[PDB]
Amino acid sequence: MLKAGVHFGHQTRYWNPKMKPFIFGARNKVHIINLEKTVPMFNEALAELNKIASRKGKILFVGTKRAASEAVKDAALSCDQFFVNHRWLGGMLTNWKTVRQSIKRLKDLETQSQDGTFDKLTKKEALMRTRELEKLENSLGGIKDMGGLPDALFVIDADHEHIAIKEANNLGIPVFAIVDTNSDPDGVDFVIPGNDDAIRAVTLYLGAVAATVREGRS
Amino acid sequence: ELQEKLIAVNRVSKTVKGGRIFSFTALTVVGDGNGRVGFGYGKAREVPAAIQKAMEKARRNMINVALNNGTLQHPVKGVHTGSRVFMQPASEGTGIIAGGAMRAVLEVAGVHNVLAKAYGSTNPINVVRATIDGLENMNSPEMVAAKRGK
Amino acid sequence: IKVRENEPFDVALRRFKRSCEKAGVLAEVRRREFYEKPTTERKRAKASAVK
RNA sequence: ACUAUGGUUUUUAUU
RNA sequence: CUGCAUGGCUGUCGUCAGCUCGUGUUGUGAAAUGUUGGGUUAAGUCCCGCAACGAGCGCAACCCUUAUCCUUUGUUGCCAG
RNA sequence: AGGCGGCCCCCUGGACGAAGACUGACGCUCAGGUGCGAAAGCGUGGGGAGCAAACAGGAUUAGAUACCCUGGUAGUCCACGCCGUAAACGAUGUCGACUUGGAGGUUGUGCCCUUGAGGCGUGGCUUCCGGAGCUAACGCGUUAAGUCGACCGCCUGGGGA
Repeated sequence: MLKAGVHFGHQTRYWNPKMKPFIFGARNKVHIINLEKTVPMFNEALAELNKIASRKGKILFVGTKRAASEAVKDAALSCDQFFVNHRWLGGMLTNWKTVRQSIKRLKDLETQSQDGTFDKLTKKEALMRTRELEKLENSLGGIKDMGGLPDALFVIDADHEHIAIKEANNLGIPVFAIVDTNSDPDGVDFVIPGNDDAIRAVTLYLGAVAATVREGRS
Repeated sequence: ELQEKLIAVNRVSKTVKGGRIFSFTALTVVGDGNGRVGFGYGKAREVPAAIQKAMEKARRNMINVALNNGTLQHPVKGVHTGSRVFMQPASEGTGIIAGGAMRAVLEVAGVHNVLAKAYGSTNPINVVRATIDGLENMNSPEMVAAKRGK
Repeated sequence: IKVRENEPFDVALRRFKRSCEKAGVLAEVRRREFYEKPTTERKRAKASAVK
């Protein structure tokens, strides 16, 4: 990859002192990453993701916030991937042996929807199962055929989903995170410095893995 | 073949309307008899099922130990909160020694030659966390051959 | 203390009380408070658009 | 309006 | 004669809305969570939401009874022609 | 340290600064010594408006030598001495160096049209949060209970003391 996405920095400090190796000279206290410390660095990690895709490892895409909550389930869907757009239901990795009962619920409500088992002129009972199904779609709809756990996790904001990153560290699961200047990398296993909101950054690595889960191999 | 050992089990109670209810909290170890060891802690009703509940973790947790001529290459500390244990090697003969929680960890790894002392809290559920911190603190097993000269 | 303003009449309305600073409506105080809320709610989350 | 004081003793808990 | 020996029987909080079984997480651990919060109900109600999510016992339902129309059927009941 | 407070003009120790100069380890702590008081008290005489132990009464209560109310002496104040004790608390013994951060003040000094609601440097201070570190857990956090060193006192279960 090479340059583009020209930006001027946003917010001040609003920072983590761990980020010294990634930041440029600040003007008017407004802080920015250095393009020469970040673009070659995430291009060097784009190959690490392509190797997991060449081993057919199942990748989970997490984007629970406004800049990525549509793109997480469209920007790479032409290459088939698993996604979370708002919520996990919770304990999704360490309590999966229980949380699978809501995947069993989604399977039952879909085998009912697919045949019209509740489609009647008795509307309140039809809406009862419609609302419960369309509520499960929003948390489990992007992971219902993942057949087990992920082999890698990709997350848009490590300050927001830190409880599931704590699960991933306990289970030995790789974590790729586009950490912002005001985030923290200690729970992250593949650091690829970026942003969580505003610009011209939050869907940048997402727009690049959309080919490296198809090219290879893959 | 792998080996299983109990350290301790203790009664734990909750006071309620019309009396009291109780469970057991157990502490166990699992080892290979040659240099791998792990520990389990857990709480359930009945001693054998509290031991089974502690073994849930001992079937996952393990440390592989760095050794040189059947014993330790160096003296080392192990730390967790108020537990501040110390380990040092012994010669071929007597060498085990140590209290019921530290002795169990040395037994199941075949490391029957270490003068282990607690030098802090002896509390079984915390001196175990300090013991396995010391087994993680061990430096690599051929280090004298790397460290010679420059 | 001010209030030297010459109105021969008591007014059947609130004009300076219970709504601006030292409670109610603004600068609320006690009546049960929450301490995990400031470390739980940071950014919206709703209002764009509910409708 | 306000509204004094309380004699002695008190579970088996196993592997 | 003893519920200071008990199996059973039983009063009652109370129709009060609350309680268990498990798995996860946090905490040195007892313990916490969820069962806390925001509306709102007779009600964990009916939705929303947080590191807590399933399966049970309650709540709610099942079964019984009634206001008006239509139908089936009438003596030892009824009586408009 | 205790603490220090209307203003005005004085007497006066300490601290901080810029350019120079003169010393050349003069740096730290300290057994026993030798010295500071908030308030109340004393030794001796003055001064005496609030206020106020005691004293003197009332109320309340079955009782009230207390609460509460009504009067009120020592005392509070000034000189020359004594008392040496406190949450003297930031529950943090004392000297230096080393250290990723956020937010807010106080005061020198160097260069700039201060053509800047000052700015970028350089010195001395000072407050609320917060990450590494510490720890039984609470608490401490660059002004640390951290880190590495130097020194002086005391403690070893409580009652009894």
